[PDB]
Amino acid sequence: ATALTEACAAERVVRPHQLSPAGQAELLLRFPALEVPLRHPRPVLPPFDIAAEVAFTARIHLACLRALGQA
Amino acid sequence: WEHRRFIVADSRNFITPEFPRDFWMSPVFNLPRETAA
Repeated sequence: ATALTEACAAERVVRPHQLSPAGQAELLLRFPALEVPLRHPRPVLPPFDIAAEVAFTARIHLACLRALGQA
Repeated sequence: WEHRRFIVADSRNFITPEFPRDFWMSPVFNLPRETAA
């Protein structure tokens, strides 16, 4: 929680996906727990978000609506 | 006792509703994968 803010505060970037790959690879060397939310194609949750759970229940709600109206 | 009229529930009892022509072109039966909701 200290590094993920200061690495974005030094670059004036609001979201850590927009960080430069020179800066992104520096966090991977110190902190190897950040592999999955940084180097994954299609995560089932939106990474580095706060309503990421709250998005998830809202996506199943949509998928169950279109399951009705098409059928 | 009790007396009443009586209509038999046979499986040939159907019902014919009428749809408007622009009914199925409604913005709820046609949803995208990602809405604003």
